[PDB]
Amino acid sequence: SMAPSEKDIEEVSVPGVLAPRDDVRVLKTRIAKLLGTSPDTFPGSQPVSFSKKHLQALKEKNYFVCEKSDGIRCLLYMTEHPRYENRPSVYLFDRKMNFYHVEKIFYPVENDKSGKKYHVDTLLDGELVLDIYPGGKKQLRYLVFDCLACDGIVYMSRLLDKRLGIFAKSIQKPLDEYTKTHMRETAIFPFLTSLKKMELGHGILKLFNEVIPRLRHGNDGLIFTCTETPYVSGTDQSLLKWKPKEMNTIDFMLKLEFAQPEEGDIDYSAMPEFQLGVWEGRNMYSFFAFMYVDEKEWEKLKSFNVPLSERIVECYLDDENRWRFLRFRDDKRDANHISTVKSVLQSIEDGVSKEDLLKEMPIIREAYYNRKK
Amino acid sequence: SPSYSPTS
Repeated sequence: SMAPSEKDIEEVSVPGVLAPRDDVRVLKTRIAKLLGTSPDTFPGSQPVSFSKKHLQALKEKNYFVCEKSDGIRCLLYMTEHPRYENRPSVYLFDRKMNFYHVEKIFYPVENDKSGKKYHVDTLLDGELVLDIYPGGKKQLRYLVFDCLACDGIVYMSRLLDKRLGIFAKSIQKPLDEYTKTHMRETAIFPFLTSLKKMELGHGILKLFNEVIPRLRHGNDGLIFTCTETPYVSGTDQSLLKWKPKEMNTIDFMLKLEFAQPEEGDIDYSAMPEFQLGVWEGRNMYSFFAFMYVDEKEWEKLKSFNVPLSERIVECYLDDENRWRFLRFRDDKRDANHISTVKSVLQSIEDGVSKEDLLKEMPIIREAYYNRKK
Repeated sequence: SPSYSPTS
């Protein structure tokens, strides 16, 4: 078969056009005025990597947990077009503050049967995912997991249940009503919008065994959201992302080195050394590790009949903490920078295994009920 | 005011 590559990955692409530069200045100004932040500062929250100390944290406070999807984290902003004050416009924007204008998308207002009324000053936190259906059909979906503002009112200072509560009633409910009767008009939407499937902090097992294997998109871990804390812009020490070791991948520069024998010539059919290199300076690479390859994989690699050396590969750590080939990355000019590699490995060193996480669940459950007393 | 709450 073909060599595993980035083309195997179902990659969600934002179904919109980049907003013009003059337009984003207005939006950033408009958003900052609404939230009370700095205009060029991303108002979204960022999670911290799940560490060992976070087992105790889950025992002390009420938590929700959801599936962390393979997709794009972006904020959805319902507003009016910066150039056309009478035109309802929806924007998606990521942590790099890149605004995408999405057309033909529409969020109904409750009890308005005219269909002319629309929401403004509404800001959601969610994930853009690509659901795969049989027959090679694709469906873009936006999974809402938090609400920063709804109809001019800032909910950041409220708790999670209230934030998600206002979204469900004011936005999700009318859209559901609308979709039931306007199915034709719904199918033109660039994407569908829904509240994310959530569980109580101790319902981890249910996620692993029932929810995650039934999703129509990919998964790369869990998100733990505290229900006792306000929404925090930037790094939130109470928002935890967990991820198995096998999903903490690194891009390396692969380089093959063949044993130069003293007698005769080189046997190229024999397994060489697989050197993994880290990118530092300009075109300056440094040795970092050897990729472990067994005989069966080496034959498989040769059977690909593609160049192996001098290209970017994504690798993962196995149970023996050996770096293993995952796929080629043709979409990368260079391997990860040493600073990036260090960060990933730190998340692994302070990591918690899936077994330890599960075996700590019942204690987390009983403490949750001792608080409900 | 509305509130979100799953189980279990």
